[PDB]
Amino acid sequence: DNQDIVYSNNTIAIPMNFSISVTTEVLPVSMTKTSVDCNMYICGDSTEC
Amino acid sequence: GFQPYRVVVLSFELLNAPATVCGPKQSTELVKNKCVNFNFNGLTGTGVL
Ligand SMILES: *[C@@H]1O[C@H](CO)[C@@H](O)[C@H](O)[C@H]1NC(C)=O
Repeated sequence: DNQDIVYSNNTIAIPMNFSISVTTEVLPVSMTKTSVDCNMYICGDSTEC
Repeated sequence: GFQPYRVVVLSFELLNAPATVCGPKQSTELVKNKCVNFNFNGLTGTGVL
């Protein structure tokens, strides 16, 4: 959204009140650990392979 | 190379339909809840029934 602000060389804006805000920020940390068996995937119940 | 020959051509399908023609294999009383190497009309493999 536009704001069309103007420049004044002898005027300053100063706040007259304040507020306290609480914000949320979520970050991932870890992931699932997985073990893989080489046989029972490529093979299984098969001694020939 | 000019004497008559008798030719017989046999066509069959394997392991994808109910079967009615098998070879001379003697059957075995089945057991359950144990992993054994089975044979069901030519379908081998080891597993729990
Ligand atoms: C600042 O904001 C609070 C909360 O709305 C209000 O009660 C208070 O009067 C304000 N103070 C001034 C100086 O405007």
